[PDB]
Amino acid sequence: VFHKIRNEDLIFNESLGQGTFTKIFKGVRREVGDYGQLHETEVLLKVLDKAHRNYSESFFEAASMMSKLSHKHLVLNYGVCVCGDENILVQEFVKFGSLDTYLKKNKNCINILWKLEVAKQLAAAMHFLEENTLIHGNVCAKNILLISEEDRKTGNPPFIKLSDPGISITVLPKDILQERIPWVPPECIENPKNLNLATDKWSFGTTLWEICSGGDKPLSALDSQRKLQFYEDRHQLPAPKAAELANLINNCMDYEPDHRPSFRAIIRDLNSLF
Ligand SMILES: O=c1cc(-c2ccccc2)nc2c(-c3ccccc3)c(C(F)(F)F)[nH]n12
Repeated sequence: VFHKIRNEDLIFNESLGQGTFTKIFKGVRREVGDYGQLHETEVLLKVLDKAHRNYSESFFEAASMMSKLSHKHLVLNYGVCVCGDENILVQEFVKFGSLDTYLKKNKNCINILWKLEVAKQLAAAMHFLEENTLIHGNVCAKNILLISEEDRKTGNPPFIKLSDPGISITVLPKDILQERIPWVPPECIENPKNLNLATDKWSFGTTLWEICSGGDKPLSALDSQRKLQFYEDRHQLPAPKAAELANLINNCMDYEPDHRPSFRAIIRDLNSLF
């Protein structure tokens, strides 16, 4: 059950973007924190569109299922806004935002060791989810947020967290799922009820391709009909020019779901590139 946050204690500021049927804002939460000290806390606010109240249950279930587990690489959910008739999730504000846009912005200052560390963190999170038999269902670089940049002064790697999947592919319109090829796997285009832990191993491979491609979007040049043809003809993504993770990517994007490797195996591969 979500903690209730008063709207009096939440200020909505700038729009950061949109998700599927949602708008996203930075804001400030006034809260009593540790030792009773009043704090002004940055928050990430996710507002379900008023025209899409039909999806409210899935919208909230997405955050609720992640919030029932605790992990260093999973975004913290703060609760929900007691916000009139609106449907609003309140979550941790991650300083440097989405990995996909960060990759693009800093394609100069990002080398393969940086990409490898982020891939290892993502695999660590998915391993945790796998052990908990918890399906995410929307792993993508947009949904990976950068807490802290590489700090050469201190040697510390970048650190990331994974945000919740949003409204599930099991209820979204077919055309949205097709637009999400190649993150949505072939068997889920066949039938979205095929959502499985193996879904996430496929989507991990797509996200790794995004990590290795400087924030390019795979298959962006293909319209939905052509994206379906990509799966019909059983193609694979092209090797990223930074090709060190090409094999791992194709191994995860296996058209047979049962053959996709465990995240234990995936972490082993990542750690053996050394
Ligand atoms: O915490 C944050 C922090 C920021 C953010 C955005 C811009 C600059 C610095 C941080 N940006 C997001 C997003 C986001 C926003 C627009 C499009 C996709 C993602 C998410 C979300 F949870 F929604 F994944 N959290 N987040």
